[PDB]
Amino acid sequence: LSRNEIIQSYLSRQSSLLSSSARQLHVLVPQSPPTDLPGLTREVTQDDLDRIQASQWPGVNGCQDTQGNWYDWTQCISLDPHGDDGRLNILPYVCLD
Amino acid sequence: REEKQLEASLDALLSQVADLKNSLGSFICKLENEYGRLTWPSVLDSFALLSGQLNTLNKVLKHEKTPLFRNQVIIPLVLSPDRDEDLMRQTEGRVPVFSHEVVPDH
Amino acid sequence: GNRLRFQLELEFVQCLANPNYLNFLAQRGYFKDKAFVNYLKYLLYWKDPEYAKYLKYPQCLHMLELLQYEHFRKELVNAQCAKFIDEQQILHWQHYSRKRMRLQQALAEQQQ
Amino acid sequence: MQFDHKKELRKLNMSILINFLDLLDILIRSPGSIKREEKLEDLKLLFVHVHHLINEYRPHQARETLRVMMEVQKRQRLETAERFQKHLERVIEMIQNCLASLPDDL
Amino acid sequence: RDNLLGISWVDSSWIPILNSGSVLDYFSERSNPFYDRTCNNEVVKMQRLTLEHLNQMVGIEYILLHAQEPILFIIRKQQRQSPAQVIPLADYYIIAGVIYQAPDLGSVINSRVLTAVHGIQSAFDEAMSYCRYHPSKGYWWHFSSIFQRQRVDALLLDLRQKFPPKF
Amino acid sequence: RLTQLQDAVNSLADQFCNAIGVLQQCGPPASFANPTEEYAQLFAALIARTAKDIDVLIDSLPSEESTAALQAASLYKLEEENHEAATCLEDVVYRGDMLLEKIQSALADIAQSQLKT
Amino acid sequence: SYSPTSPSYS
Amino acid sequence: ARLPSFAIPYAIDVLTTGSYPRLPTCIRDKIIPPDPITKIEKQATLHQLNQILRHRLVTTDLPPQLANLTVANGRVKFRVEGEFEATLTVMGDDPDVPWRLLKLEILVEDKETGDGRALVHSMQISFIHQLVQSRLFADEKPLQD
Amino acid sequence: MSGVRAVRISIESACEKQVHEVGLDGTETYLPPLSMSQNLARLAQRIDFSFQPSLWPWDSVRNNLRSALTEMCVLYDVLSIVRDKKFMTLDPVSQDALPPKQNPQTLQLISKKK
Amino acid sequence: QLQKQLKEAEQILATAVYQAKEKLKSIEKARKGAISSEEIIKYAHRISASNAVCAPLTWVPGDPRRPYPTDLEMRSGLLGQMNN
Repeated sequence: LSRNEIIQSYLSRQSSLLSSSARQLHVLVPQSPPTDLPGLTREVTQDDLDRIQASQWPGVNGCQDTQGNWYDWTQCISLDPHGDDGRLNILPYVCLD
Repeated sequence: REEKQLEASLDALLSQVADLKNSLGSFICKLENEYGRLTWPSVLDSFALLSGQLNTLNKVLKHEKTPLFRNQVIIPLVLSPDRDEDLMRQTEGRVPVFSHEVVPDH
Repeated sequence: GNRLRFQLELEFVQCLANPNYLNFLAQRGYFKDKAFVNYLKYLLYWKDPEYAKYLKYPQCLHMLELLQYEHFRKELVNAQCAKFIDEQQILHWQHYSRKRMRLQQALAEQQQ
Repeated sequence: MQFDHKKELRKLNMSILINFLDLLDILIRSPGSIKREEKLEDLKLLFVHVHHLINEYRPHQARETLRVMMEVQKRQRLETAERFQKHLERVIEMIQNCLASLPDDL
Repeated sequence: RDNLLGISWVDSSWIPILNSGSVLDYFSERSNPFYDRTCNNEVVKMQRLTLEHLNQMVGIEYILLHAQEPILFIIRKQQRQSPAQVIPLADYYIIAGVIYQAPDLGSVINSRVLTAVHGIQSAFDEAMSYCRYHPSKGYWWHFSSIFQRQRVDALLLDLRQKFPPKF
Repeated sequence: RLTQLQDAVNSLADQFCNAIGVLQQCGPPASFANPTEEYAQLFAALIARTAKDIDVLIDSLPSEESTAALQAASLYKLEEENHEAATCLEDVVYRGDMLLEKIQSALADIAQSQLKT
Repeated sequence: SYSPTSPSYS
Repeated sequence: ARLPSFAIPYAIDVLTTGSYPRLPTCIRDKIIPPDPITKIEKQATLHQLNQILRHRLVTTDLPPQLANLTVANGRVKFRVEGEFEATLTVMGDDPDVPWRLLKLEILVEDKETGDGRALVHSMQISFIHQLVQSRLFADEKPLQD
Repeated sequence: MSGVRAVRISIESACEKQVHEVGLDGTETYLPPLSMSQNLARLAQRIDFSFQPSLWPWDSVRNNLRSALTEMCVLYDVLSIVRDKKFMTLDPVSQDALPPKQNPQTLQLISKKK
Repeated sequence: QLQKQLKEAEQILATAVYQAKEKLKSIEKARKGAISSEEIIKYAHRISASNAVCAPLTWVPGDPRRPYPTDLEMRSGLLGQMNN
């Protein structure tokens, strides 16, 4: 368990950084006081069903991001939260093949 | 001394096995290439000669003042999943790349 | 009782998904008996959803279908057969998962 | 039961970080306290909830991704129907032009 | 206990935790057909420590012979009459955490010849059953050229030259 | 995105255990080193990054405007529309099959005439 | 080196 | 406590049907031989081949001196009444598939010269067959050739 | 969520691409070309016009002889692998096959008889 | 030329309607397919709770986690235990 060799330690940094990874960060989403079923008691409201299918809903159907680019659940978001060349890589939600 | 004699007996056994194998192979290949026209006298002519001569020779070799075979033991040394082009050539195509399955199997 | 029958049959069908056990049964000569093919034909009741609801290891069902072709049981007595089938199974499994993950990650990193 | 799944997930993220800072305050001030055992239980409970919400966003990742799945299949069926409709129109136009050229040549 | 050559014994937990130091322990897990309680390595474990005690004592001492780090670990069973006196009894080889007994160069060959020739004998009996004979007919189983062909072959070559093949 | 969020939360817990196990096991002794200080800065930065990433995946993750009610309504509408689309597409295939049958017989007759001449 | 290979050795 | 991917469609496939569409099919391709088509299929495929042969014939310039052709549900049966009997057929797509001669029966059958026999060695017939087949396999202009 | 109501949700089989063959060290293979227009000619190839070569008679004999040959060959391979010290051994552990019975006489007798 | 064009059109129609028939076949499987979603979620959790549906994050060529009930699980498994 001694490890601590400069080489052994250097491998640890690369492996850990790879798994993890001007703002280009997602738009802040605030409080959600009316939830569609329990919070607003608006179960089966037809506008909500229409909005989810085609309209852009910030958190039900996608992630807004900054710079305006809209990323849907199936798509993968590439963003750069740190001020460095390396960019965080959001992957897909539906991941539907 | 007895090791030299043991090796000589081993080589003789190898020769016998090789001959028997060759005979069997030729026989089945000939059966498949002839199929028809083959008749009972010829089929009996081939089965009997090959099997009898080779088997009698093997038993005779095993029992003529040769080293005691129950003494020696075979225990695998190195196994490497590496591709080998020499064991494939040496064993004439079967048993390539001495893997883990092959030692319990053989 | 019928409960013990159900439990033993479930365990046996889930165990059939093992190529090692299949090669075991094929070498021991259980497949050559005309009783085992009728038992397999009876075992097809697991295809129903109410019965498939209790199957923890689902990989068996498809395999079971192959056992009905009457050429799968004549072969598979070889150990190379179990070798190859388990190889392809684990390869499909692990490669599908990790390859989807790695492809997504590598494409996201390269496009940036 | 207000059960917002994004507000409470952000709350649980911030609660996990602040309880880690309070565990650092335990390790600074009084390591022999009883509370650290509670603390080493406490954020565990928090971590359980952060998984338990996103799973519930997983019979929903299921039901919601399932929802998108069915919509995508319906869209693909509509696209195939449109392609057939367009292909049929192209075929009818081809037949009409070929027929005119037959009698026009006549 | 029927045939020690035809038995294999294993255990999954000990498999990942296996190293040159632990091979003897794996053989020693007990309830292992190859090894025995009578062996002194077991008497030592009953007592405290293990060192040159196998040389002070001179009896049944299972000892590692050859070792490959990942899987291959060969063990040898010795019977000592005195220090610096070793008599080899048998060899048990462990491949992939699976223990087998090393086959004798001769018991293996005897079984091998027996199976091959038994197969040949079944085939022979079956072949003898089918053959049927009559003196008039000869043998059977229980299951040319009109010589006008030289001109035909000349015509074939002629049409070959006339109509060339365009594969 | 969900498996990414799960792996990000687990990486947060792993960075917690790694940060304490590093910054307690290794340190300069005392006075009544610089590599350890660098390690502390790097670990704090990584934990802060992971937190920001989890928030972005979550600010993103579904709004509680689903998981019930709208799910059932949407699946029922999708079933109805799947039925009607299947009917429409099978009608289109019927039209195409009639057209293909007509053109197939329309030729066969051309071939019969050309062979009879 | 050479751990038993469930998937083939790379 | 974390789930993996939540199965996505694997659970749906088992419940909806049963034929596992995952892993490799090479199992069945290498171990299980394919089942042959029944006579109903035979007739339908031979009728499709009849239509394809009609198209190929109306496109190809069939020789006008004889060209006695009958679809025979699978073979054009090109047979001059007293001189030769060939059976040409296609193997697939009309643009570039070659032909298959299949039969090379010789019609010259005299009962005054050849009694209780043909008129030429079968081996020579098969040689001419393979020669003309390789010649037609070039997709030149075969009906005339 | 407090009492989720399950409705009749229909899902289509996810058969967009199949992995006919899976190779080692990754390398996915998508053999399935998903065609029919050519599949008709592919099936026409199967159609007739007129398990080894014939292999209806003497199949048992053929297989038996093949198996005997294979055992012979395996023994020869092991003997050739002992012929050298390449991945093998031959250490003669001074042992003694001790048969605690009159097995020999009885076996000989029965064998000769049959 | 007309005949050739007609044949090409026929081939197009054929492929199109064959694909339409494939879609119809999917629809016929789908009709019987409709079932409870909760049931689908429960079955997915059942098949995915262990290392069966998804390969584990750290699953290299050498793992006790197998696509089958191993051999120790078989040794305590009802099957042969009760047959004994």
